[PDB]
Amino acid sequence: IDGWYGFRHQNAQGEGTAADYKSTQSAIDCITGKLNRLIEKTNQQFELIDN
Amino acid sequence: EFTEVEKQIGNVINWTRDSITEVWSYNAELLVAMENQHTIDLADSEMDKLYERVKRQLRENAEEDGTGCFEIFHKCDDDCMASIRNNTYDHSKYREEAMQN
Amino acid sequence: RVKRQLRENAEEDGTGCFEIFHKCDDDCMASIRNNTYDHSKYREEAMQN
Amino acid sequence: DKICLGHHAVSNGTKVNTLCERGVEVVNATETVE
Ligand SMILES: *[C@@H]1O[C@H](CO)[C@@H](O)[C@H](O)[C@H]1NC(C)=O
Ligand SMILES: *[C@@H]1O[C@H](CO)[C@@H](O)[C@H](O)[C@H]1NC(C)=O
Repeated sequence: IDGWYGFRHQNAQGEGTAADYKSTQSAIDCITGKLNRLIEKTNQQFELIDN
Repeated sequence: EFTEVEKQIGNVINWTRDSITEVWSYNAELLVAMENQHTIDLADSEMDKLYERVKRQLRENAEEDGTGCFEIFHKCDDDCMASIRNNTYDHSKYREEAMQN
Repeated sequence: RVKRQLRENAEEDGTGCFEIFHKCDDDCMASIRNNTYDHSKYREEAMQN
Repeated sequence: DKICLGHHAVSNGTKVNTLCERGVEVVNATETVE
């Protein structure tokens, strides 16, 4: 739940379900940049042609 | 441009030209973004190709560290650089002297 | 990146999990987690195994 | 006794768009809009 990409620490002492930061931060940055690029309204106002 | 056309057909022409302008502008933006991404991926792929080709040429004699530099165990001189550069190097000649490191 | 960090200390089994030969504690977990691990401290112990 | 790898780069580049970011710094950029 902390990050997308995590680690399974098997030290024969416990179970460390850690999470990375760099790669998942790059992935979230790229995906939110993709949505900032695409999810946008039009910049041209149209007109009603038919009736 | 000089003498104005009938208003209804002029509005139809402007609406069609504006829709075509929107389609071509979106197509140009998607085209530029797609081929810039493909050019960046192509550069990364060619760098990865060169890195793995040098790794296959160097074999076990040089161990990668995680930087792009190769720690060649043999005393690999300038002619050895030329051999690993222009696809001439053989690992079987130098494995005996580079195996103990 | 983890493969480049673990020079000879660990190898890929085939299922994608590294098998560290030497003793790699929770500080070594943290060192490979935040990329501060070094091969200069455990080349020889992992090489002898 | 080692050999390193790398690629050419420039001090000042041009910011271009891409599929997942805006204003990515690259080496060279041509103009597609006259
Ligand atoms: C169509 O658009 C042009 C501008 O591109 C404008 O000058 C012209 O008046 C428009 N036509 C009509 C019928 O309004
Ligand atoms: C970059 O592209 C331009 C074309 O716009 C070209 O004239 C130039 O030689 C290229 N290289 C550099 C280093 O500017």
